[PDB]
Amino acid sequence: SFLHIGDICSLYAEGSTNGFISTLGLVDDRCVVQPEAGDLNNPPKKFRDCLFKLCPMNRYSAQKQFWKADAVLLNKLHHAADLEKKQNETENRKLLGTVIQYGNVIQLLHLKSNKYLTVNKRLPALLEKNAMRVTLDEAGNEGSWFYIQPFYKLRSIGDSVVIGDKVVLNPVNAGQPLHASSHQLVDNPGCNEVNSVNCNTSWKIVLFMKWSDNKDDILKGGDVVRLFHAEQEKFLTCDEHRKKQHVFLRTTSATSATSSKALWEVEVVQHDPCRGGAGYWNSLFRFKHLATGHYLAAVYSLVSVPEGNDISSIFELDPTTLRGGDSLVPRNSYVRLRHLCTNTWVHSTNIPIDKEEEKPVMLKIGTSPLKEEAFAIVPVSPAEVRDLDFANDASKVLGSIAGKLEKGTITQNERRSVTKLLEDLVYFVTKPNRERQKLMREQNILKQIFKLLHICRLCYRVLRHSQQDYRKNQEYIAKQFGFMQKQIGYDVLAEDTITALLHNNRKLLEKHITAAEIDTFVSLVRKNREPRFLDYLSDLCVSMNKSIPVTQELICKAVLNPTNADILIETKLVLSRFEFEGVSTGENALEAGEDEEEVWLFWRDSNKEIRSKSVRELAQDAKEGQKEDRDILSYYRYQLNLFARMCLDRQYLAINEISGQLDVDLILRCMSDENLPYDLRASFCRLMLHMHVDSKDEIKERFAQTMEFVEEYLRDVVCQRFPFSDKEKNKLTFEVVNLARNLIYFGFYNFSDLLRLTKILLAILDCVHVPEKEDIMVMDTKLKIIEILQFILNVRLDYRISCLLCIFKREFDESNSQSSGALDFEHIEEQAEGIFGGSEENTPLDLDDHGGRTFLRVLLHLTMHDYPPLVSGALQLLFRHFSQRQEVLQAFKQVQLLVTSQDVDNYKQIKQDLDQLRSIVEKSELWVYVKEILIRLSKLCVQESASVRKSRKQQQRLLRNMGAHAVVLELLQIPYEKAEDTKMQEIMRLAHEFLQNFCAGNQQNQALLHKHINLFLNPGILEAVTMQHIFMNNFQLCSEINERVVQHFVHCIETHGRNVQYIKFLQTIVKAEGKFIKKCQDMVMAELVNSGEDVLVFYNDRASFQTLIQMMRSERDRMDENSPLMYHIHLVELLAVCTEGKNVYTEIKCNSLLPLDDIVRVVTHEDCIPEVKIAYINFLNHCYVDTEVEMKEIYTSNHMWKLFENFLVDICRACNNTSDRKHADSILEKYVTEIVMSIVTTFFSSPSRDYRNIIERLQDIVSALEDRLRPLVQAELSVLVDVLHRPELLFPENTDARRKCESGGFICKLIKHTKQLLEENEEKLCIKVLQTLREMMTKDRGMSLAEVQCHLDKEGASNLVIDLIMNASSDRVFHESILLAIALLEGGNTTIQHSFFCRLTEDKKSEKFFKVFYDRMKVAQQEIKATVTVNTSDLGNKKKDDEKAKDDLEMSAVITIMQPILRFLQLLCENHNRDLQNFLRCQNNKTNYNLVCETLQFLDCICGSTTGGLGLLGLYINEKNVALINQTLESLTEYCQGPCHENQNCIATHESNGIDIITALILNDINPLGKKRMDLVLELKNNASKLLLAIMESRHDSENAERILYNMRPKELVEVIKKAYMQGEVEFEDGENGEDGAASPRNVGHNIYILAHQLARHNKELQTMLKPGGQVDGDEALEFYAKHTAQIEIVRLDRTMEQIVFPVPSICEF
Repeated sequence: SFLHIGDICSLYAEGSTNGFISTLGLVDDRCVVQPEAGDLNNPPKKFRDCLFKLCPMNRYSAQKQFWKADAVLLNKLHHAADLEKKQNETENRKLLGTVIQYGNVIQLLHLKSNKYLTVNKRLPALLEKNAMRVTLDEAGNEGSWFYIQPFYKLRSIGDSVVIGDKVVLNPVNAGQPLHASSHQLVDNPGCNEVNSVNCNTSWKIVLFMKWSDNKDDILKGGDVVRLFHAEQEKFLTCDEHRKKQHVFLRTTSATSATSSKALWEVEVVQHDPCRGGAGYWNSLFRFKHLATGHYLAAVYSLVSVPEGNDISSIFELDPTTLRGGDSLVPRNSYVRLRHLCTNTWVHSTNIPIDKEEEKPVMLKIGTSPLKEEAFAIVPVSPAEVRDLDFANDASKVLGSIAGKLEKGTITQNERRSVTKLLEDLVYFVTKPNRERQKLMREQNILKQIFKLLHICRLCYRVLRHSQQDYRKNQEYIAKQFGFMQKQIGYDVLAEDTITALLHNNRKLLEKHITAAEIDTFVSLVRKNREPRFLDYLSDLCVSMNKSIPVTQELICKAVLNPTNADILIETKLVLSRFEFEGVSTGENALEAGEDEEEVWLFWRDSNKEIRSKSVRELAQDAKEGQKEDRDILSYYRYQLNLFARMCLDRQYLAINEISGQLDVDLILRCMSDENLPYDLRASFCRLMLHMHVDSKDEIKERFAQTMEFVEEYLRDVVCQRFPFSDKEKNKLTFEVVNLARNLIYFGFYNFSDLLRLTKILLAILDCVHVPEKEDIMVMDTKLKIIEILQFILNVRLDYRISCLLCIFKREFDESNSQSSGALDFEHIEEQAEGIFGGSEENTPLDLDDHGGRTFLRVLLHLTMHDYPPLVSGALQLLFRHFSQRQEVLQAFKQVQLLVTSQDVDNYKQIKQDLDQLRSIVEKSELWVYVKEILIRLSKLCVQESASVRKSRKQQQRLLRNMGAHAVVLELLQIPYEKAEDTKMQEIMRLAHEFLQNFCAGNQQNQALLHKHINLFLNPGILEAVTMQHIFMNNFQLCSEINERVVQHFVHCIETHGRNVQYIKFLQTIVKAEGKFIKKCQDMVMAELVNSGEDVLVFYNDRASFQTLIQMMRSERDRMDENSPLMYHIHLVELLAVCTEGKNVYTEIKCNSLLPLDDIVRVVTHEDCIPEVKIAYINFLNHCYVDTEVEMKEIYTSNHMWKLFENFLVDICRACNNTSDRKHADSILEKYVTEIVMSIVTTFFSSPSRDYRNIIERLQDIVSALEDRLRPLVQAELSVLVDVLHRPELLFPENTDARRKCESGGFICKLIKHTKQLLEENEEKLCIKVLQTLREMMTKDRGMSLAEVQCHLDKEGASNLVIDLIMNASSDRVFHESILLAIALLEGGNTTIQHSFFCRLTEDKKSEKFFKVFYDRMKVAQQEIKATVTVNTSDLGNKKKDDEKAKDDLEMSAVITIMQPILRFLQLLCENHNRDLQNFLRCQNNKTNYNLVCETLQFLDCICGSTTGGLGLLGLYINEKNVALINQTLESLTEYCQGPCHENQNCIATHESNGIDIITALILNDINPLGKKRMDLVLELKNNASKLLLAIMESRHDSENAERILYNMRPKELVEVIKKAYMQGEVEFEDGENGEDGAASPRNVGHNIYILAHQLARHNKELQTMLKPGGQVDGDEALEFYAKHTAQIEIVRLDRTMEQIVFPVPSICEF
């Protein structure tokens, strides 16, 4: 039965063993067949095990000589094999869609298990009395080729026998026909086994899919996919609920890793149960829960279904999109499904399949009759498939085996296969591949192992392999731990667990063992004589918490010290034991090693813990110092002297000035050490170095010893070979180098000499010069770079340069004063007392309580003061306090810290504890809603809470606010404190500062708010304040204005209903709640009062206002009255923002009365504070109410008292009498009168020592402004010295025997693209930016496009593009600067730049996803950032006439701030303009989300409101808008400059607005005349000239209308051409030959051009057109002074691209 090769077939024995193939599981590997499973008419269930591809054998002898069996010999053997494959694979490729002849024997390989069927002649087959065994080998063998002879007399060998045939395809090698046998097995009973013999039975190929049909890209018959409710971001997911089937979408990671259940098996309808066929459109399809077996069926909801033979199950998927082509669907495609038996498009169902359990993820879902949606097929890795199944059958073997071994001795072949697994498994671990770690504990392996109740360590190795980042699995071995000792008896295998642990697993490990360690160390020191098991334990010593158990151990080791051998003399026979070991001897010299090894780790296991160690550490004896032995002893002895706590003596503008001076070198090393993880990059910064060129006493005695061993390491650096000798010398050095670094640093000193010591360090770090196995080797060099460019750094960064600063004292203006925050040294003496305060502990009873008392006060007394620079050394004082706080005294010392006057800079540093601080809020929240951790955890909480937007952002509360709100709430929802001390509201409420209102930047709050236990309700009552906490807090979580949930949210739970309880009984609750009862309760009337305010927009929406219609305002009358209101008059400006949200959106929902009067008696009955706040709430009131007019007129009989109240709130006095407290007076009148020109617009659409401090301050501002300004430029030229770059390594570093002097750039380039892998690029990235803008400047600040393209030649445009996307996190606040620099050099040479894109488009996929981002940077700048400065501007200064200008002081600094985000978007415009050229470029490739529309909508967003003559005015008349908009008209204009039909059509359309706005501005092009108007004329026109022309340079009909209809055109264009041509022609005092501007005349001329061009087609344009088209009237003969003095004509076109378009006008108009 014939079938092109690579077809897909099954095949089935008939006769006496009528059956077909069957699989052996993945652990067990043996052929068989359950005749009891199915028919040919009735196919078996488990089908995929029995189908496979039409296999041509493949040539492969090379695996086989190679497999029979310097490397070399076998390397060539194995490479032959690999190749052997290749030709097997290219050859075999040739054998595809190839009808194999019968007797064209064809290999056979096992698609599901993926294994070549194998024929084993020499090994006997067991079950047959004397046959040969048949079994699968993936790699295969030669037996594989099964002779394709045929079975029945009709067919024959050499012929492609037909479609479904018996055949006799026997192996010429097994030599037997393929034997089928009645016999059957005992372990997995279904089956009768399989092997070749001269037997008698008969199979017919039962085809599956076809040859051809094996195209991959289309989801094919039985192909994998994942069933995302994409809208629910939720692969549906049907957990077998309650030991039954639940069918349920899972808690929504669009292509991320889901657990196994996410996927499902695929089937397509075929006339035979068994062939299947090619995915297609008219084909329906049906699917099964492979994990379950049962197929989930729609009792009309998606459910489950044990057997897929019923038809209700099936579903028809209309493609989402219409196919141009053949109907075959494609893989991972997406489409809407109507369950076809149900003939009904299933709808996601909002209810849950578990629901009783709090916050549950299994969810109802089912068939929906209604038509209106689709979800993406997510095709899946067949490989991924194969692995999980191995893990299954593995599991199955493993648990089966467990049952045997626990149960009894299993048999020994069992052992073989099960080891062969065990092996095969450890083998499965074989280096980054996190998925594999998942599958196993996920696939009944992990358990099955532990189950199976050293030879044990094969599992154990399999085990600590995955060990990494895996917290939950670690506790099961508490008990098991003792076993290491008994298994340490067996082998050292169990140690690596304890250490892979130790490293990654720190902390939680520390808890359980306790003095249990004492018995595996007594056991082990008694049983490990070389004590190596013991030793892996000592290396485990990590963390401060270790030192303790460590030391008690020392006591028992004092019992253990005996050793029956000698270490002594003290000097003589140690140095002798060292010459004797110095003989490489065996036996004896052998043993010595242990001790030295033993000695080194544990002794350094000592952290910043000396004393017991500085007491253990006697004789700083160091001579035969050996491997840092000596060094850790001058290091623990250095712990005995001078925790060099910080540095940082001073601050103020000084610091920066110098850092400028350091120039790049500072970078070269900071990038050498701080990046250049890669040796290579650190190293060229070392090229920068070789260029550069130009207890004090008693510690100091140890230090002499030191200074030698360094100069010495330099005469060993005279040895260039740091071959191996540098493993030794380099290690030793290394400890000597952090410790010499650390040696200088604890022991530096303030004169020429630890510095002159640096002068030696020059020749050190220079004398310090300076693949395959070489990376492992390079590790040493690599630590030597963190430590050599740390040593280089720590001395280089802050140590370099402290005297020049104050040396230059001499003096200024007044009289010479060479140096030939007040008493900062009493506060840093009290603060070195802070260090000494570091040192102590709680047992010094004498010292512990008494003396230090509370220095907090100086802290408290100097909090307002500019920070001392050693606050990082003040943060020192903090960190210890992480341990505990039983003693109450905590707080008082602990509070000084809360006293701070610089939160942001610190809070960044304070985030340090974020993990530990989140424990301070989880323990602190375990005891809140000793006291200093809940209160200090809240005082922490607010400092960060009152911070930058990036800071709220840094709450980043996936790790873990759902745990700090959900664990905070797990205890603090039931727990609340009555007024007036209470604090759940605080560590929770500081957090929701989402820019201090409104309802934005709180996206993270639906999911943490989403899994929760609600707050109390109904009868009885609960405790104060945290219900209050509760309500304002609910606002901030569900107040995002962008999603429809907020309505269901401000409703879900509390709903409309809340109102009726805020009528009464909360006063009862608050009176029992506190002494100031009224407080929790006027708080509760605010909380009742504010469901409007937060996402007031997102409250109403599609439909929340209609729901409460007729109830809530009628009810709002009920709480209409109050007083004493200070707090509840905050509930009256919160009942007044509350009260401001009532009538805004009620366009169409009113049938009630008297609401305006209530507020009106309220605002008057007011007493207490100055109206300014209640006259801005009452005034804001009168503007919102006066604006609506005719609706307000329907609402009541009259509002006459509201014009006198509006005129008395608007009229007032100096406060309303004489307060005299404001001074930006033209701002206020000003905005108020174009918000009253705005309001005017709204009404028709109606329906001895301090002198040291100060003269120092002054010489610092004068020398400051002088020095800093002048100096930066020459540094920019010397920066430009690196810009020789390629020529610089050739000068001097002239690089002989071909060394690579030129072209240094391209390499450094890739290097830094990798360096930003560090989350902090910091100034480093920015420092790069500066020089690029100065590389435009080799052509400028002094060819530049061979430099622009030179980079682009030597790694260019590509690296920087690929790099611009990290600007999200790193670089948001330089992404602006970054952008500018990139555009400059490139601009003017898009030749270069095409290459850029030319390289870019390639990564088609890797390019395509990325396109959306900038658009949401604009877009994301776009809609918000219009709102921000634009409308406050719109109220434009001062809309009152002209002949104390008081123009608001300092408006410009501010506007510069608001358009910082805007300005990002803006330079963005200029560059978009500069790079563009070819159309493909302009085309915005088939990206994910590439809508030029966003340009039209940000363009359209400050525009926004401006239908007529343009009267944002203010915002129009506002300046930053203009640069932005013109370059958006030149970017936008280079985009339409290509006049793509679909671009011009697209633009006016998708903005649907931007366009029209463009039209209306020029028809009142500015009302404010002047220099600002003049520019408004040139841009308003030349940008409009160019752009309008570009969009209109085409012929269709559809693209012209959307724009012409915008203008009263003939009259707007002809009265604007007579008012602009007239306003413009009349003066004629302009500058001549203005290459530069011609404004009103090449612009107005551009209107004559526009009018001109519209005359291709239509009739309304002939209508505008006959007034140029004729006449003798003056304005049509001025309009004739154009047609003759405008060109009024168009040029001859050969037609570009493909002989296409016709014409457009070219200026030539004398």
